[PDB]
Amino acid sequence: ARLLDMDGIIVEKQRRLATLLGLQAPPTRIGLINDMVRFNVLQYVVPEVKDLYNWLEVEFNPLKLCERVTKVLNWVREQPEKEPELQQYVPQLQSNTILRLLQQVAQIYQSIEFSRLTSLVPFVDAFQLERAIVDAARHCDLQVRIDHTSRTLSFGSDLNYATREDAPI
Amino acid sequence: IMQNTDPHSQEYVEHLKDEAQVCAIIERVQRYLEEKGTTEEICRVYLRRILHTYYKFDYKAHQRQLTPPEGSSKSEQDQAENEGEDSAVLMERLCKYIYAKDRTDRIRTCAILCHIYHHALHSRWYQARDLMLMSHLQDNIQHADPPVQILYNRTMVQLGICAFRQGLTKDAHNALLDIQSSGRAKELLGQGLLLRSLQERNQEQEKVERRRQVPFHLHINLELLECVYLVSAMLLEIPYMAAHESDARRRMISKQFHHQLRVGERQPLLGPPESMREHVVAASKAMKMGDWKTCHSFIINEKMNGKVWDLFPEADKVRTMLVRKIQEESLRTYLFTYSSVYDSISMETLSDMFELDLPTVHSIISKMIINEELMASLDQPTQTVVMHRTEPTAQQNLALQLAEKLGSLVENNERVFDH
Amino acid sequence: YDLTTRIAHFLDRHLVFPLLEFLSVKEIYNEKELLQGKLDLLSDTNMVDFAMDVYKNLYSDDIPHALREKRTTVVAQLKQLQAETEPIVKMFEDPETTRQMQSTRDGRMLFDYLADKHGFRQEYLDTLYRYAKFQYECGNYSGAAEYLYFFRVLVPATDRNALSSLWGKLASEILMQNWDAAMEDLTRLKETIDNNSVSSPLQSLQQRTWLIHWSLFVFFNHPKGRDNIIDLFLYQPQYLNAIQTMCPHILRYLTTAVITNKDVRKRRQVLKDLVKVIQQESYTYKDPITEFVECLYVNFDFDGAQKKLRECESVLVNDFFLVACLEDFIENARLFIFETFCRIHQCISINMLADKLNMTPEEAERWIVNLIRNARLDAKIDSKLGHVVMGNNAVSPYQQVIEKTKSLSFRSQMLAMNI
Repeated sequence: ARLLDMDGIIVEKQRRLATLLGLQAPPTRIGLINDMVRFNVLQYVVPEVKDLYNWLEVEFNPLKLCERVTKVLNWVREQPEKEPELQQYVPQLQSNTILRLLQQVAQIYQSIEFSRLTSLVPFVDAFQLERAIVDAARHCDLQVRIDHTSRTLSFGSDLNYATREDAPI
Repeated sequence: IMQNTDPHSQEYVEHLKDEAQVCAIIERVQRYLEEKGTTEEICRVYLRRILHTYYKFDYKAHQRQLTPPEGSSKSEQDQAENEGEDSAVLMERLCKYIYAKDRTDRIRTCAILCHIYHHALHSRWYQARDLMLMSHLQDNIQHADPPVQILYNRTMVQLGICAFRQGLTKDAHNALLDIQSSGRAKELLGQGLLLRSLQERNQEQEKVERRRQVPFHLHINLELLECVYLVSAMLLEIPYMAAHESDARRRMISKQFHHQLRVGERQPLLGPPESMREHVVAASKAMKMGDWKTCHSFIINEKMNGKVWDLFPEADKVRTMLVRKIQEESLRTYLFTYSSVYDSISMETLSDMFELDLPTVHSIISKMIINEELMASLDQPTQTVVMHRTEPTAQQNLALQLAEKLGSLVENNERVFDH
Repeated sequence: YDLTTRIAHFLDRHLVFPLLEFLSVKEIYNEKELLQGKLDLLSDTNMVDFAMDVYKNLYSDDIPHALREKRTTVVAQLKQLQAETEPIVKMFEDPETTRQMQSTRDGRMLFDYLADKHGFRQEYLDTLYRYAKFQYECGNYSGAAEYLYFFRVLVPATDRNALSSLWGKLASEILMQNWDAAMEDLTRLKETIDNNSVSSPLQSLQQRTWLIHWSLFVFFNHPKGRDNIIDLFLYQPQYLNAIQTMCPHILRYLTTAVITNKDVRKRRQVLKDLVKVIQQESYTYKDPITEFVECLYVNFDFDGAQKKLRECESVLVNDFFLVACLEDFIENARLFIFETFCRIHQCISINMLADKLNMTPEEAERWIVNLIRNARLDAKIDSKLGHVVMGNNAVSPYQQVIEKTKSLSFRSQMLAMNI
């Protein structure tokens, strides 16, 4: 909507929401987590989950991440004693981990065959995930030539250097 | 009667039954006719009879055709039924001359508006489109008195409806546009308050509308009319603005669905939609993102809410018409952004992904690269595109090139004024 | 349209002379034989085109109308019946009448010479009255009708006579195969209807049909006639509003007249205003060939297109109808589509092309090389494969504005700089 019209009339309202919540500005991200984990939070955390962010935030390594996180996923996705609140927040956060992985590999690789790329990433389906990459790519979070005649992907060393690759802000 | 009884509920049904019975009476008053014999004035019995044939339904224009015609009885009676569906559109052909014969604009402009109704609903929308385009009743309603103004508005509704039912975004837009420029369909159907904004004075004069207009069984839902208009425009304008914000902008037009979307767009606070407006806004956002998925939300759920879906036996058809258009124009909105990113395309992917087939995706991408004037080269036997159309910095460069170019053009007006 | 509010009342009650009838039970392709059964009535008995049918596929159903003409030659009809071995005993009335015509003639023939001799108006006009009387009794008396209307076409009751007489002449002279005399009426009949009488539809639309008649056959440059008729009663594929009228070959022959003799720029004007209009919506449901010719084309199909286009050309060569440009259509039906297909293309095979249209790849190659010679595409052949390559992606459109946007302002500031 913003990218279309100019342009808000759509920011001070967010500031107002922040005030409501008690904040003065706009929250941030897993930044937030750093925030509320400066406290004794690495500890109390129940260890269903203690060793799931020890992948996401802590552990490297793109070509193992979606593998590594599959088990703490299956753990938490049993919902009824762990607050069903959580397990609707999980599928987006799974895609957010994929989104994290997708951004890295543009700097790890300069090209990759789509058949290799399938095996790197444990996921439900390729036909789903490619469209979610092309979505992210279309929304300028990475640059990829995932669609291509051979069905192979090219990240490219620079080509034309832009903040499309970098995720822009 | 059918005015002072009220409304959603019920004395109502024995009254509907008196209505049945007066149907009876008017039928009766028809076959008899020694008049002076047959033809030559009776026509007004016929008029009454067509006033009680005209606002009836797909189901009774297709009890002849889709209550199975080889599963139905073959008994003279069944032919009198199949002819009964003909017998009103018959009296058109007949009783034109029995009026045919009066030139009085106030009955001519009245009658033909009821005739154009029959066509689009019972049969071809072609014949409906033909009949008003021949007649040219835009001039003639000026000569006509204020009931027939209401008929003119009323007929325009059902044609923008059967535009959307035949599946044509364009004609449904232009048809339902003229109503949706205004908020007077209220007062035109005799429903308006004196104050419902500030405008609608005076007391003793709006009562004329209450006395003249209108039975409850002739109405239509305005949220239907609204949504049907806002959805027609949607498929036209979301590729259009996708194109625009890929810097094809100079074609940006106010006081249109652009505006009607804008007022709903600028809500800071929308989560799930719970209004028909918001379901249109909801499907609109899905169309921008270019996921088919988001179209289906409003097309299923809000049409059950809302019973936009549940008023047509042709919603079955109009589903398919909506769906494949969404899948094609969402592909197009996707392409308007993504085509900088491409080096090439497996066209086979697009067919699989947007749930389309190669013969059509050929014809689509073919039409697209011709008329949207893209810098794609298109291998149609190999099912490959090779594009390589740059640049992301172009979004700034073409923009300041425009900002520049706009300088000299207004400046020549400032010259030509001056001299 | 504006005449169509008036055509709406009449409901197809036109004034054909054989009344309805042509050849009965028929066996061959049908959208062909459509136009023959049409123009049988609309042309006042055709003649040659009785037998034009019977050549390819024998009938004895040409014989009923072969009883019923007298102005072509009485006795020519009196033989074709005898040839079919029919007893026809009582032919005692045409020998009675057309004998006594000669007794009548010896007056007018005498009076005629003596009047044009003297140069004396009165003796010529009383002759013209006696003689314009006479020539519609039998117009065989072939050259006599031409002689009659050589000096004076203004008879006692000018237009009504003149119309039916010049039409009787345009009819009979095409049947006599005296296409110089028919070309004389090509000047005069069309002028008479452009000097329209009442302008009632039954008159006007029949007269509009009679324009389609002289343009049908082909003597000289009837594509000039095309450019003249299309700018009369403007831009309609029938000229006849209300969708009853169906003439396939008016548009096929127009398509031939556009492409084979002129540029095709100039054919997308046609593709809008003759291939999409209200009359033509009806038509698009019907005719196979002319549908394939344009709908496939404009959709930018190539596979079904150039196949079903090539399939049309089997039905074309079955045409014994008067056309005389039948093969230049067959030519251009392959040319026109190819240019448009290859317009945005990457790489087409000469081999795939040659498999389709059933030519050898060499032919297809020199064909393509001649399409590029003619500069209807900018392309280049990958000779090794026998594939042909278009590949313009033409990036950097920035510079197009930059020269002129300052060269305008530089020389336009000179204005205000002067004084």
